[PDB]
Amino acid sequence: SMEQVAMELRLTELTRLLRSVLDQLQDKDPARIFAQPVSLKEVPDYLDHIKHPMDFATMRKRLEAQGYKNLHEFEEDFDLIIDNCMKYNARDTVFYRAAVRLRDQGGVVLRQARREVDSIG
Repeated sequence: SMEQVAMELRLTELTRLLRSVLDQLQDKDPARIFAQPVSLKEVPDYLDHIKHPMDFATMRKRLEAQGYKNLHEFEEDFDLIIDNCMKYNARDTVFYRAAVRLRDQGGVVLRQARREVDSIG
């Protein structure tokens, strides 16, 4: 149907906007602490601690399959990146500190992405 196509076009446009949002957020992590999944070879107990691991590569795989239906879904995954890190790592670590900086900086980007996703429908 033409309606299904129109909905597909909206999903595609959302996907384009989310790809740019994701690039911008990832630039706020120049150390690449959040680039890839935590390795179970190197942190074999990780899943005892953290129930829903997340990282930028995994978000990127989801995005390219047009797997985010709305910005809320995408922000959920971003918040998991930050929130997992701040639970697993202590306050006095380079990891926790990188999460705080990503959160603070990413908040700016997301504040305007919310306006763009609303505004452009």
